[PDB]
Amino acid sequence: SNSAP
Amino acid sequence: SGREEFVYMAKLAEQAERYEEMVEFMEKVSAAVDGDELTVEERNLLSVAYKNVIGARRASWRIISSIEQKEESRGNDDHVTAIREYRSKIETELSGICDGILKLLDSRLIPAAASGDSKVFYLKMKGDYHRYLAEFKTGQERKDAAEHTLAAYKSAQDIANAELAPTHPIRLGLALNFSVFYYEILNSPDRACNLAKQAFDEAIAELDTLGEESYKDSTLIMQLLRDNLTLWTSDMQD
Amino acid sequence: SGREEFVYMAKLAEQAERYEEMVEFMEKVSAAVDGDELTVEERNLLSVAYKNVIGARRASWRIISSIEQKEESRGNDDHVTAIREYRSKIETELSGICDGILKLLDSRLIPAAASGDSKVFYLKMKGDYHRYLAEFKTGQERKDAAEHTLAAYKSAQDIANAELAPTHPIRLGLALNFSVFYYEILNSPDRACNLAKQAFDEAIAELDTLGEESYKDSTLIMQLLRDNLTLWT
Ligand SMILES: [Co+2]
Repeated sequence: SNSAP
Repeated sequence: SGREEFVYMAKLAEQAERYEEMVEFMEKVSAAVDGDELTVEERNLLSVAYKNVIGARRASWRIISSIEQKEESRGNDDHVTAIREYRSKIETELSGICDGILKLLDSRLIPAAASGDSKVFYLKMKGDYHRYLAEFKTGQERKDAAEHTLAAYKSAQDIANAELAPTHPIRLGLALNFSVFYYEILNSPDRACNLAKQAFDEAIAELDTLGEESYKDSTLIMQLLRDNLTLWTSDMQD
Repeated sequence: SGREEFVYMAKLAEQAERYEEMVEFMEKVSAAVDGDELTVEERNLLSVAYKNVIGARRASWRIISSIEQKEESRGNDDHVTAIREYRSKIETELSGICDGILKLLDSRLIPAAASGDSKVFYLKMKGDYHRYLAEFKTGQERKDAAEHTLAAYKSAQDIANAELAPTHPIRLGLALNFSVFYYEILNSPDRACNLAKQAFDEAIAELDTLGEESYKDSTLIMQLLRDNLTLWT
């Protein structure tokens, strides 16, 4: 899963 | 002045990729701005600083943890003990970094926002760093971290739903991180998928509202939203 | 025991990309080995540790120096002064890192080296870290650094020419870094090119005539040599 930069 | 000197030093620390010093510089900027609010630029420098300092220990923690599980699965219990001691050092650093940003956010920036822009931004960030705590803490500390994360994200979501366009990069980032919170921390894939899907649809629905300046930021998050769904929709399979 | 524990800790620090700690671990292994030689594996862990710790300050130094030059070109003397203070902090760290590894090489590892492989390896590394000193030092301090670099590389080259195959990745790496030394520090491109060419030709001589298992490493170095020659001339 990826998150906000 | 004070503030401007340390902002410039923080930019230099970023260039040099000496991020512990970048946090120091931005902590000095934030402390120098007590009654006044941080600028958009200072807010972003602070966020970059802490994101990179915590990101590096987070990477190290995941790698040492994979090694710990593999060596534990192996009969070298002697190696496993050493790996656990090392992971403990990393968790200590992680805890100290989160404490630093949560206190600074909690004591100055969240109270000082009164902008909704910055209210959502700083609330999202509070939730983020409680979540990074929840990633490695155990027992009651993990429970407390996850609960504060949910509460921070909820408050952020309320302000964002009420005062930010669906295409707003802060609201989109909040949706992204809240969905990640559900999938990874709360183990609610159904909930995570539902939230990411809603944020994407509501953004393409009202995709007229997006700003030229806002567009690179929003589109990036929206693609990440789809990418997450792409994996979740496939781990609803796998 | 101790030695084996700290070798393992160094591998963990490497995995975690915590290289300052990896350097600490390898310094404790090396210090724990008085007179004995580092294994090849341990030697390489030490070199990787220091290479990454110094590489990061070298990168930061180059970036801060470019910013200093631009801000100098802009007449922003306040920015330039702040940048100079920051670059001075970085140069302090650079000096201490090179000094740490040079001391470790000079008091234990270089004296203890018992074969041409490790003799050349540690001398090359001495030349490397004097060169990293020469990269930012100025005036007489720079002259002294460059002379020590040349002396380290020369001693290494003598042993390597005399006891290592031209295709030995250690000898090839030494030739590569020595040529770079000429080009960048001494600004002697003719010498750098000539050295790289001679080392390459001497390596291609026995390329097909001899080689096994060593081949991916040697061929790798020889390709870097070719790339450099292609760029210099
Ligand atoms: Co509580």
